Amino acid sequence: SAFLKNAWAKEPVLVVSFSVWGLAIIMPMISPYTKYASMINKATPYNYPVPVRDDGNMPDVPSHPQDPLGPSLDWLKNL
Amino acid sequence: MFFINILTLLVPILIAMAFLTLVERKILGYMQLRKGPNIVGPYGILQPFADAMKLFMKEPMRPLTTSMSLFIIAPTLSLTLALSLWVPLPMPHPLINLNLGILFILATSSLSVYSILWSGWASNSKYSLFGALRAVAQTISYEVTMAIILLSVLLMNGSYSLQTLITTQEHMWLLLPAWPMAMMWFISTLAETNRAPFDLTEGESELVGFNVEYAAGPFALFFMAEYTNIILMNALTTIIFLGPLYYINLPELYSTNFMMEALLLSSTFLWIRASYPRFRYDQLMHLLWKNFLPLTLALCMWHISLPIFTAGVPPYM
Amino acid sequence: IVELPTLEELKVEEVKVSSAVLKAAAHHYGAQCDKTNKEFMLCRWEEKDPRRCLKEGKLVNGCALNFFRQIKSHCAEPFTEYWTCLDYSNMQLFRHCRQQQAKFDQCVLDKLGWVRPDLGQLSKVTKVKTDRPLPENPYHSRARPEPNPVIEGDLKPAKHGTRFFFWTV
Amino acid sequence: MPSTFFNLTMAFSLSLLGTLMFRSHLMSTLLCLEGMVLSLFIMTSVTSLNSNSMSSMPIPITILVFAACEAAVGLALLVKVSNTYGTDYVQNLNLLQ
Amino acid sequence: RMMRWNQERRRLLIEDLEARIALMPLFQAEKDRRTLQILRENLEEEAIIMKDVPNWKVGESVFHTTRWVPPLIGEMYGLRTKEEMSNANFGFTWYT
Amino acid sequence: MNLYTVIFINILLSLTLILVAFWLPQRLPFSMKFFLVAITFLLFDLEIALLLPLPWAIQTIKTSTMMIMAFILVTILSLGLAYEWTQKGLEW
Amino acid sequence: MNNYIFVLSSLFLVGCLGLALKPSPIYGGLGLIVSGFVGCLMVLGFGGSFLGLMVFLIYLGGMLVVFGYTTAMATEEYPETWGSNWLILGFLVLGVIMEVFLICVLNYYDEVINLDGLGDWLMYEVDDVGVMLEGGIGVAAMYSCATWMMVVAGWSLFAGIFIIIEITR
Amino acid sequence: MNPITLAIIYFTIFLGPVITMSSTNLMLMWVGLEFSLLAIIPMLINKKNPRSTEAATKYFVTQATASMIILLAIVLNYKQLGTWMFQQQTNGLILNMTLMALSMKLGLAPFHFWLPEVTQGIPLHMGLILLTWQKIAPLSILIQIYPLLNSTIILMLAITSIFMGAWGGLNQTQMRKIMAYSSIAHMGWMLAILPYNPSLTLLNLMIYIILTAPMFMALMLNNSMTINSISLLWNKTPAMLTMISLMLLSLGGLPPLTGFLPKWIIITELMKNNCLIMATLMAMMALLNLFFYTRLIYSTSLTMFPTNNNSKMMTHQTKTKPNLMFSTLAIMSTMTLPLAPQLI
Amino acid sequence: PFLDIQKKLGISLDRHFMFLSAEQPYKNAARCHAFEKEWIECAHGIGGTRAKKECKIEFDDFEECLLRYKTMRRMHDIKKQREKLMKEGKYTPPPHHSGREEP
Repeated sequence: SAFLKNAWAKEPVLVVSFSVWGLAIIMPMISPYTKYASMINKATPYNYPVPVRDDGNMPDVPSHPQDPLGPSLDWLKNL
Repeated sequence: MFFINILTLLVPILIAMAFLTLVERKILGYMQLRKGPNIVGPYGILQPFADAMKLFMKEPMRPLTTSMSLFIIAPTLSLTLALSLWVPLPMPHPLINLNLGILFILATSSLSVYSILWSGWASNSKYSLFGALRAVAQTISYEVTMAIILLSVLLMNGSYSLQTLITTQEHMWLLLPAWPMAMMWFISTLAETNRAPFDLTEGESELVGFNVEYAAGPFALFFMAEYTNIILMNALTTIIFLGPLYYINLPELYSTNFMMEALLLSSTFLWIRASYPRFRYDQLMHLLWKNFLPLTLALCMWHISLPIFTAGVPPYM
Repeated sequence: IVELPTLEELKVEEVKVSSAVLKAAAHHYGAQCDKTNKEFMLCRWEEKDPRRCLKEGKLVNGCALNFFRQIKSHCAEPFTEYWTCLDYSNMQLFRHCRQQQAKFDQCVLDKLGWVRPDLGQLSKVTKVKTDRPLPENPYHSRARPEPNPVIEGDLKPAKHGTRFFFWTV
Repeated sequence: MPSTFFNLTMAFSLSLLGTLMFRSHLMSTLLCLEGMVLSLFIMTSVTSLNSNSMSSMPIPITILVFAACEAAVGLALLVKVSNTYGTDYVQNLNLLQ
Repeated sequence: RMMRWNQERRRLLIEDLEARIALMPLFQAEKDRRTLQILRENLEEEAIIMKDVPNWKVGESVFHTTRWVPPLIGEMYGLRTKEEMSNANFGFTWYT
Repeated sequence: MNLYTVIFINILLSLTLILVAFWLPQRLPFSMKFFLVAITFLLFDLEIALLLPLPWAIQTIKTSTMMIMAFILVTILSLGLAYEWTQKGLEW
Repeated sequence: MNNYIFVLSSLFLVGCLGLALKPSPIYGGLGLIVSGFVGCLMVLGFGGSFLGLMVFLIYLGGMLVVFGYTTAMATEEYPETWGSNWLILGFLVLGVIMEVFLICVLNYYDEVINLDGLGDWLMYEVDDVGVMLEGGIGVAAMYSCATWMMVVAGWSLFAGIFIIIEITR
Repeated sequence: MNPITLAIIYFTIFLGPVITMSSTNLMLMWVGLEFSLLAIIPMLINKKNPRSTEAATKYFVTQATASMIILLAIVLNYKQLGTWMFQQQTNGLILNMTLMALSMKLGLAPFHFWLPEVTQGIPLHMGLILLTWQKIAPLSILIQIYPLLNSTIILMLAITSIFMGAWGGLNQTQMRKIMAYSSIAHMGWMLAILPYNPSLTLLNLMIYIILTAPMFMALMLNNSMTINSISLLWNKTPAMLTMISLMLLSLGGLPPLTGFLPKWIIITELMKNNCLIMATLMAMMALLNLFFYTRLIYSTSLTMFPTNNNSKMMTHQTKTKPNLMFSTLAIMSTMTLPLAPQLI
Repeated sequence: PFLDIQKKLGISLDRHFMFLSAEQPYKNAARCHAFEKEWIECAHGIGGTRAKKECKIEFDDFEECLLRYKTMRRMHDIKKQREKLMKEGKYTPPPHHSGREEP
């Protein structure tokens, strides 16, 4: 601890340097948003979404984009 | 029309180069209780043109022991790269917008280290070689942190294109965030232009190395190069970290503020020069490898983490 | 030969309007005309051969054309203002123009009733059923060669043992 | 690429002929050695790019990263030699006969 | 502020990618239609020049598969306007 | 092409100057430290490369692996630096 | 223009011819830099920006700067041998011309050169309507999809430091 | 060596061959080869004697150009088949390059000049690694691609190596170089049967490793790089005289000892495949190898060379013992022949 | 390969990206993906010795999607005649070369 103190006052870059190294190694682990990154980027639609044939055996897939079925990004909205 | 634009970017910049020299010789003056050059022309405005003509007229000297190409390639390369790096800069519209723009600026800067290496080998005198070796080292070292500092920026910009930052900085300068790196970009910009606090490349008291055997026209070309760079790097600070206000309806208030911020930060390295003694060769590298590189590498990781857990991953494009 | 379709076979009307115009109305075209669009697309993907799905494609242009004719009939002025402002921008970014966008979008919710699709709800995969038989053997795959036969049975101690030079083993 | 991949390939062979016939300075070999890595890097990048094979772009760079260190080792040997013999000249390297 | 600004930007990134997603089907119908035309048009000229050729069918897939094959940009414009060819090859890189 | 046009004007402007400039007028300095730096420099320069794609990799769906990878790279090189400091290296 | 890539490729070959004739170490270095730029432009011609520009960053200013650096302290002065630099220059020029006719000869053998087919092959296929198909998206698989490619390289650099310091010591 | 560095290097020298063997993507096989090149160079110059720097600078240039040629083969394949790996279709020249290149890293035949010289300037210890844990890597790459390589070239490199190795060895008196030459020879047999029965290459290697590793730890027990030096073995440590005798005759093909099996089954496999031309000439000059092995036998065991009085002093002091590995690898090597059937 | 520590451990650090038909980023399909599949689902269960004769149709095609040399040839051949014919004044590029432009 004592050295820590002097280190804070002598060679006070490394201290800050390491501190950041860690804080970046922690915040991701503990945060209410970390999960969003993999989603927000997942959602971003870059490649055309090819439509599947309607065997008529699928109640999950929305038959029309504006239908009340399917995925939503309201999480992205009001984020 | 494209040429017209080519002319509009190069000619004005070159003229600005010239007057920076004058401005450097008056702002340093008033800081040191002296008027500076005002007698030639009105208020010294004709002063930059005057020595340009004296420099080109004086006999270019080719040392008995000197390569004749690694000697003439070196100033041509220095002016060519520096004026070239103004090609892809957002003001706000770039002349040649390149999707990987910042990598162009980083790569083109890196090539200038050769000119120093080639000129030092070409001179074939001891002062030149010793100066070049230390110089190349300074420049190269200040490239490793220089590059990492940009990579931290990009990751918060989303792309390598300098044009994107005008849209990233529509609400706040990237100084507020990332100020810790601005400082470290500013100091690295001072090293890479071999300006004062870091002018050991060509220390005068130490080795009166880069232009030892360079006089007249060759002296001028690097010379011109350095000063244009002095501006360019300051201008990159004024786009990457200090984002001038952009209004799509009127594009010139972007350039008007770009004008104001670039001049002030260009004024700052002039002010730094007069204010500080020059660092020692090892004291200079001690800073980058010990003081800055650990700060930069760690803050580099913080800039890969800030995006993810703050769900702020920047939009590509 | 190549059985490339003839020109008369592929001469159909198209929108032929500036990219910006399509872009300005894109959000509503993705809305009013995906039933047929998708179909053409589903035809396109499953039957890799475009030549096979050309017809669906003529339907595509057509559906859109009237989409435009209806716009032409109502809220046309709005749309005209929205596209002109959208076109001026170099990347034709949508946010520079929101005041013009609100008018046309509002109007089409008064005159055409059509609705601007909320953030998303266009990216989501769609189900469209098509008569065209799920092309079997797409890729026109040839027959897969037969797998080498399988030695069968259970191991039994080797016969007469390692048969190496003079090793009774 | 049909004939643009023959120039690069012959570049590699011209660089091959170089590394194999030494002359005086060792640096010229090392330097030559690097000429190949550039030719390999260019050819790998070229075909990956016209095969649209993005899954393979990692390689063009892995090639450079390994080649750089490879060269680092090579130069340290070179510095070691002109510390023991005052020159990089290869003739000096004839003690193991 | 950076967190909020990029989140706004990301939503915008989604709003316009989907805009093309909607516009793509039309482009696909257009591209193919035009692509075939280029192939066919080249067929006309092909026949015109390959007729005299001794026992050389006008056109034949170097590949025996009957699957539909996209033509190389080189095939589409090689015998077309050289300028057209150039535009396709290095046009985007030089942009505009 | 547009770039080619600009660049050749750029070389022309410089060659013009030097030409007028020459026409109008009418042995063993070695320190391993220096070599060592150059080396370190590339080891760092290569790393810069493995770190450059990070802007595109941010948008990668994984994210967790991205950061896990990137953090490992930065940490292992920094340790390289650490040992450079610990050893006489970086002490000129 | 259609030969833009052939030419660049040609100059590259010459550049390498230079390195091969082994001119003075530092001039040879200049040669590798010239070839380097030519090469970068080649990769930047087939559509790859990241791969190319990286060549510049890591290899043009990054790696050879070192070469020139070390070729500054340890490769002596190439003294008393400089004269050949002129002879080498000549053979280079002569060789270049030789090749000039040489490829003309190879062109004769139609049985590749596609003299007429020049500019028809620099690129072969493109996702005309694609968005995320830029060289680099791939280079990033190194962090996620392919990480082995990174864990191996990373080890190299790490071990590299320990190795170089040990050799240098 | 800061023990940390020792670990990093040794790990690399060991991760180097292991990545090569485990991976299938040739690229990853190339970097495995690259890591071995980088890791070995530091150890080679540990004494940092003037001879050493020469050794490493040769080893490195020979290794580096070969590494670049192997990469070119992978780069070319990538354009003749999108795959990153050799296939039935591979152009013949593509494979031949890989043979030459890999035969340079392994140092076979007309590329056998670097090995004897690097084996001469490196310590006895690093000599072993340079001879046996650095041959595993390239051979793995060849053994994997055996179905595709040329029977003609391999045979020529095989026969050449046998001859060069034998002839070279006859004149040499430095032990390090006698071993370097033997390795060239044995390496030759190994590459002879690769096209026909790779599984035997892996036997003719292990046996070579189980023979050479004891032989070198013997040379260094007394750290004798001269035959004259090994000849005074009788005074320095008498017991190893018996096994040094059998291991060296085992390295050559004499029938009661384990060393016959590799030559015997390689000859049986080549005759099964009809090379009764090639196999015969190889076996014959193989007999030349035993002549120089027995000449050493003479000096070290069958005849007692005169020693120095100062040797009595070294006897007094307790002799640091030879590791256990010597024994377990001396016996398993000198006499396992009665158990050949299960080995093959 | 020589030591399959990968299959055993179940890890796939080196196999996912060996062919052009492997998963490309953002599912941007490679070129010749129409064939390599057809040429490796064919040679699966059939060893090489017999992936080299009977599965020759799929490689002869995949050797042409990628190299795309027969095309180059045919095309080059076409041009030559066009050159000679153009010499006699026989061939006159149609304005189709410069016609309207389809959207």
